[PDB]
Amino acid sequence: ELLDVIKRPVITEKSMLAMDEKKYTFEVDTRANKTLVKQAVESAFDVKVANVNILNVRPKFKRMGKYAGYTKKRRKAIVTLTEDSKEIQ
Amino acid sequence: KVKEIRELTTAEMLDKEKQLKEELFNLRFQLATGQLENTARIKEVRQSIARIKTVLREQAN
Amino acid sequence: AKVCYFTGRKTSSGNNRSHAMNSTKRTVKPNLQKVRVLIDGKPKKVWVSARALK
Amino acid sequence: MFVKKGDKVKVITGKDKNKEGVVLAAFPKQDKVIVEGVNVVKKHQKPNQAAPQGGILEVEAPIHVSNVMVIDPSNGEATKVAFKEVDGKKVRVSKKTGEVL
RNA sequence: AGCUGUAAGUAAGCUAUGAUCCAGAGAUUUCCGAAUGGGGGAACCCAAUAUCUUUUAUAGGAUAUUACUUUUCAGUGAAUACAUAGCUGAUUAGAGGUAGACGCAGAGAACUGAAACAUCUUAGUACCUGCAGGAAGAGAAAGAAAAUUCGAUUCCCUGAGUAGCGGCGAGCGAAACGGGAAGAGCCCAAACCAACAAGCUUGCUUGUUGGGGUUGUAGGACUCCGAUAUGGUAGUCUGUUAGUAUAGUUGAAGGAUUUGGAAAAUUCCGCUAAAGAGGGUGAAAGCCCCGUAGACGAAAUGCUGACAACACCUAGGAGGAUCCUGAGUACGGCGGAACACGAGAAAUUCCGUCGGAAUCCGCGGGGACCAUCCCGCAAGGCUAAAUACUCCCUAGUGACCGAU
RNA sequence: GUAUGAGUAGCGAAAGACAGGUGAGAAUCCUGUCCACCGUAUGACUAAGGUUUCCUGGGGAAGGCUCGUCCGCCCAGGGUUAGUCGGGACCUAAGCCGAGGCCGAUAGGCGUAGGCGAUGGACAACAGGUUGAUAUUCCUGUACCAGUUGUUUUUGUUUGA
RNA sequence: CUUCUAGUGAGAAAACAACUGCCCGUACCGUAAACCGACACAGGUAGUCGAGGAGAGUAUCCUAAGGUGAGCGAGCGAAC
Repeated sequence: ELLDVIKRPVITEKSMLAMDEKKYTFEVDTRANKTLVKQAVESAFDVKVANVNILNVRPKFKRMGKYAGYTKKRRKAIVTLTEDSKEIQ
Repeated sequence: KVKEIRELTTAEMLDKEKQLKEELFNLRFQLATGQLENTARIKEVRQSIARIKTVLREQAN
Repeated sequence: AKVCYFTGRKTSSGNNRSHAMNSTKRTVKPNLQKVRVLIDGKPKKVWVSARALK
Repeated sequence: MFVKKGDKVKVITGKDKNKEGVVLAAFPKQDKVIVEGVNVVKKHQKPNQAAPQGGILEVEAPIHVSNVMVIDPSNGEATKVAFKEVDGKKVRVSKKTGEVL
């Protein structure tokens, strides 16, 4: 299962900035340590070290028809490189 | 379909498994960046991986 | 104590009338005694009633 | 059902007596089937992507199967369709002097 | 022959190489929860040991196992020698839930009635707890009777608001006979007989196996002869068949006219019925649609029969010298409970404490107790049916409700 | 459900004025100027507690004791980065659970060994900058703790290593 | 944490160089319009910092840094 840690990349006004210092942002599935994501990226993209960062998120609400329901959790992943690029987006 | 899976040995089984895995990863990424005209393949790959796995199961006991 | 190891005597309850049958509740415990006795050859300590001591 | 997509049809009831046509779409699961030139309806379409304008359009509306016969084509009339055991399928077989559809 | 739920919409597709859908068998099943490696504020954190992985290595990842108690077995063991606690390892079973129902017990109230209230009733009900089953509890006479007898248990009608009990007050309230539903009877202990082991008293005592035997008309052992048959099942998950439950298939007969937006309405003239029950369609249909009466149908799985095979069980007659026939049991005093029966003249049944029988010329009972008579053999077990309930599924019905 | 009381009582302490914007619409929104109030606090940081109210762009049906272009309201998008900071992979106090165990009609009560338990103990990072929102976390510079590999300096596991 | 021995038990120190460092909290309000009081409520809320002139002083009067002008008004100037 060391390929379904990373889920997809975050594309935001903020994230787009970090693209200008070799810093990328993915959604990592919950229950994954840092080192796991290190391994996953290195083994999926031919890139390197410069320790990752990680987060957590709360849910929110929504009101459609008297229907109050939350949304999923999250876990961002903000990765830093040393020498190579990702011309993948 | 279904029958072509039964022809290949366990090696080719795991091969096609990893290949479908990679394809799923690429479909996932190209979803988030406004692409993928034919999104109805995101079913096919998961279902094919399912079929390969079960057919593998029935052979190994 | 609770029971007898050999037979099955155990505490219970019944009323208590007095010269005008005003009924209340009581306890009747069975006489019991702690004694050291053989079991399988291993001497135990257990409750045995004073009626199975003959 | 006894009615397929492409199958000419006579209409028995409902302001379209004796008028025939070709079944276009088949909705089982609610027993509705739409034909040609039988159920014209005027839609006040609002300006949209399709038809940038807002013309009053004319399309057809569903009819309940209890208003629809089937056709002979061998002859050209209406048959209270029965079923026969022709070779190993069930090809509909007309009543009213033995046709085969 | 269309399809991707509710749910409109757009994009993407699938499908006569038989989709989607229905029915029967399988595969995968994250985390908490008796929760079981340890911890805990449930859906969280942190471990050990072996195997395999990623990187030069450190950290990182996955797999499997590791709770408690008991039942059997080894080893180890030692205050104390011998061995007993104990420890270790392996092995067997438990542990929570409920169908707000039905059952069996342990423990067990008050308001209320008595026009007050103490014995009484409300009531062994409500509530708590333990233990189960598809049913449970009871069941093969120490019985019921009282001439003339009948022969396991349960349930229903009648006996009957009777005989009884009751500050004889308020009230509580049977049982046998008779008529019915369903039927059904078995297995041990002992005395004896053999084999093994021990004390080998080498007296023959102990034990374990296996054999023999199950009763009131007293039976068995024991002796003596016949036969070595003849009848049974409340066992199998063993086959062979038949049926049925879970998807289905087939299934008869109408046109026109007047009102309408629409006919099934109205008026003509026809037809069908082993099918005129019902539901739907632009208003009210025997003949438009789904159906109904009929007739057919299962690759798979389950149940119920039947007969096969296997398992198990069961023999006469005659003798009465000696032996066996359930012990701190029956029963007595004392103190309480259960029987319609509140100690009353109180039999019968239990519980706690103390006292303590006989062995077939014997014992229990027939409502204090004695005598004659009559009926039975306790202190060891098992046992289908007739009865009570309905969370759930299938198909139905109702002088039952119709948004307060 | 709707009346009477009735268009009555109230509108929950504290100072505003003008000019110009904005706009269908302005005392009540924005901007400017002068004025004025608190200042051991009506100022700055934190622990609870709340649980997206934070920021960016739109809206004015309902809430706002009036108004409202405005809002802690409605709609859409987006924000919470740690070897060093607080806690876990450390220790224990009151208290609680308690293998065995000692009692008790059932249920259960109490307790040894062992554990759990911060309000306490013990322990390695500082200054400045950066955004619309985060900063001993991102960035720059200078450090520190404990380990792993590679060439770089002393041998009886006895133990003078 | 510092020591000493019992102790299984090749040859570890230190050069320097280069690397590895897990999970959870981090927005916002926080003497308040975002907490406790049904309310956009004259009440309650533990800790740190808390300036100047006089002044014993965190008292009192005016003020710095800093914040606020409080969610109905315009008139008249009777009784009470």
